[PDB]
Amino acid sequence: LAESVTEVEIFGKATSIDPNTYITWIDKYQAQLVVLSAQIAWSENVETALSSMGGGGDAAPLHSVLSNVEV
Repeated sequence: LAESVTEVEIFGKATSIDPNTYITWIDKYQAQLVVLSAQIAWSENVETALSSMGGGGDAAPLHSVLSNVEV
C-alpha cells in the first residue's frame, strides 16, 4: 500500500495520464491495493483542495481534481 500510494500520488498530480504507465501500475499491484490507492489519492487531493479553498470559491482547485478524475 505504501509503494502503491507513492506511485498514484505521482499519477494524480498530473494531467494526460499515459495509458502504458497506468496499465503497468495496475498490473503491478493487486486489485484491493489498486482500489485502495485510488481512494487514498482522491481523498488526500480533495482534502488539500478544501484546505487551499479556506477563503472561499476564489482559486478553486476542486475543478482540477474533477478534471483529473475525468481524465
